[PDB]
Amino acid sequence: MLGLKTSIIGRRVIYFQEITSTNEFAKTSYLEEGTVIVADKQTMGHGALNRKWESPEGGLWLSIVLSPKVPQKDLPKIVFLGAVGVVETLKEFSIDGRIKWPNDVLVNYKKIAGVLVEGKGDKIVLGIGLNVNNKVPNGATSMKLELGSEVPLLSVFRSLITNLDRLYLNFLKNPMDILNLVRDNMILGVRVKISFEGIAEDIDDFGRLIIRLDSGEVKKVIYGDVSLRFL
Amino acid sequence: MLGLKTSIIGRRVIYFQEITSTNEFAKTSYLEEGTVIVADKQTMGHGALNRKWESPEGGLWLSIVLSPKVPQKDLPKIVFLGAVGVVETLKEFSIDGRIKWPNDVLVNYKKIAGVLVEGKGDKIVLGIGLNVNNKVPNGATSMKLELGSEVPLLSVFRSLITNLDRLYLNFLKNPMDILNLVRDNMILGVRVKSFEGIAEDIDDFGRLIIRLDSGEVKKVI
Ligand SMILES: Nc1ncnc2c1ncn2[C@@H]1O[C@H](COP(=O)(O)OC(=O)CCCC[C@@H]2SC[C@@H]3NC(=O)N[C@@H]32)[C@@H](O)[C@H]1O
Ligand SMILES: Nc1ncnc2c1ncn2[C@@H]1O[C@H](COP(=O)(O)OC(=O)CCCC[C@@H]2SC[C@@H]3NC(=O)N[C@@H]32)[C@@H](O)[C@H]1O
Repeated sequence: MLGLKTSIIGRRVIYFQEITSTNEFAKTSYLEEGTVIVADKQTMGHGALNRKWESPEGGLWLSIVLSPKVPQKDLPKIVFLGAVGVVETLKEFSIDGRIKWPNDVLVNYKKIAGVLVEGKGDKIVLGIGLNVNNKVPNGATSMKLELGSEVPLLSVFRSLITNLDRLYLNFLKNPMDILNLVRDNMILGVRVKISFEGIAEDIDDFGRLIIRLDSGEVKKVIYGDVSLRFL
Repeated sequence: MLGLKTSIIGRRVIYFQEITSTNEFAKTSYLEEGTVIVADKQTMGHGALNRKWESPEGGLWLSIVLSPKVPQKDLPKIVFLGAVGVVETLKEFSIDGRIKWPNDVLVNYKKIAGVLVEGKGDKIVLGIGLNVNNKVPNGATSMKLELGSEVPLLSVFRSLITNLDRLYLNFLKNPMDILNLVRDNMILGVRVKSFEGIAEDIDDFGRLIIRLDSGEVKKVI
């Protein structure tokens, strides 16, 4: 009844009034590629390292099952598909979303969304939590708060799925393209703390964050239990 | 993200851009009570016996998984829950649908929806096909044809699921209530057709009561 016209992402959608975690359900269940798991609320939503992810009603909490047929070396870029997809959707709603490497989306430095990719071989789960009309925790914001008015959750879902499908299809053919989209939508040229501090200069051809320390030393950061903080 | 507020029916919804048949998927897949299987189009949709159900894009094609804690004798009434749910939804959109025993809903005698119930173990699958904005076979009708404008498909889904959840919850407690709702919304007092006779009513088992010209009374199951 939804009438989705996407090629892969959104071929099937499993909606829940409530769930423990869409990422957990997606990882555990036998699901086909492109299936989207979405819930009004999560009782056990999480970020990396089992960090609690607040998932009240009003937000967009979903996961997508992917089976990317690309080199093992390109798989780490899936998180960027989620981040860029969220940014594009925010821009469609006239919200200035910017990427905080490697998985966060901010609006005026406040966290509006987070991306979490979990993979176990031939199966990758792309999880996205985006605050829309829900109340948010410390250091966060939502689409409603930035626009000053409520936004139809289904409209945001449709927009995001359409963007992700396009991004994913192109990723399968040209896995390097997503890096340019990340660069054009990420927060750069400012001081950050990885510990060590320096200027976040850019991301390289592997998606590593390039940081220039005061001494001039250049470090390349691989994401994998490494968050950054803005100064 | 759908924000459904129903108690059982619609707790979970599995949507497909395309599927063979929502009833077939519901029957062969393990699904919790209340799960709704819905698809934009069905390639092998079916009615009863071996009939095909035309399921092009634009219509509402869905199945609901039930596991009703009621006596065996009440199971034949599940089809009525679907038919009445459709009638109630149509009324919300200002369309007057009438039930043609035992599973059809007609508008000015043109078929707008059909219901198909199938049992698999202790799981009951309630299938409903309702023409909304899709092309329909000759003689049939759709919400779009009756209203003269494109009808928001999701709005029809929300309405129907809300009505079905209410009808089902009441059925679990008062399984006889659905019978009066059917009677007040079914086509009776007319001749029907193997034998012919007047469709007088439905009895307490949901059987169609027919009065033949000879005066004989037959009960159709
Ligand atoms: N609703 C919210 N909005 C903004 N920040 C939040 C938030 N809830 C928690 N946080 C903060 O964000 C941190 C988590 O950051 P991380 O970088 O590790 O992790 C993330 O940013 C990833 C979050 C992924 C969420 C989605 S919801 C759909 C799917 N199902 C799941 O169970 N997860 C995914 C927490 O430690 C909090 O400080
Ligand atoms: N779209 C349509 N609208 C009106 N009449 C139709 C139609 N498609 C076919 N018909 C006619 O209706 C007859 C079928 O009537 P019956 O009384 O046997 O059967 C029915 O009326 C039941 C139809 C149940 C359909 C739903 S769709 C969701 C679920 N998944 C399935 O595969 N099935 C269920 C056919 O033989 C046709 O003549």
